[PDB]
Amino acid sequence: GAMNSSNYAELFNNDIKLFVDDTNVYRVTVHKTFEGNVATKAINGCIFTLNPKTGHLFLKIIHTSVWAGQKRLSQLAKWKTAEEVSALVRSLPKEEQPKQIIVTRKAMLDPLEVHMLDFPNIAIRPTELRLPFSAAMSIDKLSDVVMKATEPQMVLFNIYDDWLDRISSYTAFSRLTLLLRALKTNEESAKMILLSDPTITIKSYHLWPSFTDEQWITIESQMRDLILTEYGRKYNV
Amino acid sequence: MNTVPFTSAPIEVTIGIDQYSFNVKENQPFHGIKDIPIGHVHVIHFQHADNSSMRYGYWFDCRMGNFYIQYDPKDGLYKMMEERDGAKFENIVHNFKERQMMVSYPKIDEDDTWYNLTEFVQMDKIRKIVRKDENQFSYVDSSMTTVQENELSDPAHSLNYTVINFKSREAIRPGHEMEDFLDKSYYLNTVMLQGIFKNSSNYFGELQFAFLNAMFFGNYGSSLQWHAMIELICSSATVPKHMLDKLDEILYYQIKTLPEQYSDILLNERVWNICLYSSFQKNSLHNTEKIMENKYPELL
Ligand SMILES: CCOC(=O)N(C)c1ccc(N)cc1
Repeated sequence: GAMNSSNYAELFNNDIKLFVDDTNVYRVTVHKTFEGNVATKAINGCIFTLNPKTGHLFLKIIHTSVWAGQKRLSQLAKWKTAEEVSALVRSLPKEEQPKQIIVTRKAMLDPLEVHMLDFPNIAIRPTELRLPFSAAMSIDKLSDVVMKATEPQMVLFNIYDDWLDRISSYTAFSRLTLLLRALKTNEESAKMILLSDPTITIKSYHLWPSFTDEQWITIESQMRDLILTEYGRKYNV
Repeated sequence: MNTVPFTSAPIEVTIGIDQYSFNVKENQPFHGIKDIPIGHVHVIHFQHADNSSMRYGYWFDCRMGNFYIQYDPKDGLYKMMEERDGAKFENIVHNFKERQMMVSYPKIDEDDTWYNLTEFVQMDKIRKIVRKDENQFSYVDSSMTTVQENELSDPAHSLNYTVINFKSREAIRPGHEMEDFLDKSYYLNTVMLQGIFKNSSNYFGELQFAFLNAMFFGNYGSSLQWHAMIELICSSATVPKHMLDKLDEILYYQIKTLPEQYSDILLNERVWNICLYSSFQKNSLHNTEKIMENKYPELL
């Protein structure tokens, strides 16, 4: 059923599973028109589909042309997401297909279930985890590929860079969710923490800086401090 | 008019005949029901006084044979049987009528209730939902499960209603997922009406039979089927106007007949609120909406 803190180690067992986050599929700016009404302008979005054990990220870029002349876009976006996840599963070899797809928002359950009727043995599950995957577009190289896209595109990333050479997938997922939560909570400060030291760089083939083990401990502590600082600011604590 | 004689009434029992009911005492001189209107199916049903969990009955059409009731002390129930000897049957009925040992089917002349509840119900269609081909009448009880209930256990004793499942490949055309899930018209008109039922009359017949089984026997699966067949229509953007108008009449008379005190066990809040206020057909069921709001405003 639902995925929560009790069964958290299940994320890192050997059953292939994917998280699907649709928050960034349909993205708009809201603005006034010449006549003083309000209108939206869509901007490119993306589906965030992640294997939490391996770090493999299937980033389907959603180009604004898919909304042209369509109605009820927030509803359509869920179904487009489900359509694209279904198409990804069908494109994968059988031995790579997931056994479970965990959606971060419960409104994705019916669209994905309906698109996956042909796969009765793939479980479609919600989660009680509050996962900060909306902040994916705060990762500069992901935001760049999404905003530069001129057409629908799928781009493959490993969101853990090379961390699994040194740490477990449990720990890598914990590091990722801490980084994304920090970027969600105070993006400017989080990015300052990550890039403050010029001598630590991001490899061409990576998303995050090349921190040593001890530097990651420092960075992780600074991110926890940021989150706690912002909590105190928010709630006057 | 036709007659269902009883050999005897050895156990105290509440007997239903269609929407009517009456109590018979243990070993009372009761020998059946006369003046049953020809032209309709009927249902004769039972709830034992000493054991309210015994809820069962028989659907029958007096045009199809001569039927009587006899209590079986081994199986502990009133059984319907057919009498093939016509003159024997007539002779039995006449004796019981002359001695005034029968209750009269108490139909008011102004009263179309039973026709309105069974307009589309045919005995031949009942015998396909309830499979026991050696009898011309059909036994139903409180606990019988449906084919769909059995997929989610004795198959011979099941209610073979048409399976309706909105998240099934039958309901959803590949490539039309959003369309078919948000607008059930394909599933209603092509799959169900053109494909399985062949016409709206058979669809309404099954809907009406499900309602009656749920109400008269407290059958849960029947209640589920009735609601699913309502929701399939209401959740379709494209429905023939004659079907919408007829559904409004069908549902009005069902809501009118429902005991006021059984609304918590016979009406699904989600389905009715969705059908009356959110669905494509939210403005198409004027008579049903008016009786629901005046009779069961709590549910809504
Ligand atoms: C015996 C009275 O109950 C009913 O008449 N119905 C249809 C019903 C309602 C709910 C359940 N679970 C089972 C049966």
